[PDB]
Amino acid sequence: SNAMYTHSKQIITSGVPVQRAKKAVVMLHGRGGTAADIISLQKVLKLDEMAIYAPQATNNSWYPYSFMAPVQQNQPALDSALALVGEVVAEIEAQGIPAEQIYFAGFSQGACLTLEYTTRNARKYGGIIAFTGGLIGQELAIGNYKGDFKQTPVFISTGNPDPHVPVSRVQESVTILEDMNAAVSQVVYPGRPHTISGDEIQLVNNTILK
Ligand code: NA
Repeated sequence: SNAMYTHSKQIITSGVPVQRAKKAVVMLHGRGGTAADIISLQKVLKLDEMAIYAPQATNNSWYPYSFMAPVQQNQPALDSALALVGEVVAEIEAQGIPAEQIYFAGFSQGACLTLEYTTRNARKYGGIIAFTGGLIGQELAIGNYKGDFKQTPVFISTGNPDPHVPVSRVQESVTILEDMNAAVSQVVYPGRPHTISGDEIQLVNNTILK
C-alpha cells in the first residue's frame, strides 16, 4: 500500500497487574503479526515479574516496506509507530514503574522498531532484546539518536545470511548502541532461519532477564 496510516491506541496487557509490578516489558510483534502472538513468548522468556504491554499495529504492520527502504517511504507510519511505543512507555511510567525497570522485546519488524525507539530515546532501561533487527533507514540518520543508555544491557541478534537484515546493518547498529553507552551483546547465527532460536531464548534468560 503506502505509509499513509496511523497506529491507533491499541494496547494489550498481560503478566503482573501493573499496580503490583516491579518491572514492565514492552513487546513488539513482527510484520503481519499480533500483540496476542508476541505475548505468548512469556511462555519461554523469563518475564514472570513484568507487567506486559504489547501494542497492536494497524494493518498488523509497523511500517509498509523494508526497514532499509528510504525512510521517507515508511513515513508517516513509522513516526506513528514510534509515537505509540512512546505512549506505552509514558503509561508505564505514570503507573509508577521507572524507565530503569522497563524492558523491551521485539522480533524482526518489532526488533527494528524496538532499536529505533530506544536509540532515539536512550536512557537507563531495564534491558533491550532485539531478536533479528537493526536500526531503521536506507541511510542511518545519526542526528535522530539522543540520550545515554547508562550501561543498559542490550541483546541484538541476526542470522547469516538473512535477506531481510544484512549482517552489516546489525554491526552498524551495535556500533551506534556502543557509542551511546549501551552494554551490548551481539550474536550472529550462521545458517539460522529467520526465527527466534532456542539458544537466543536461553541466552536472553541468563543475561538480560537474569
Ligand atoms: Na534482569
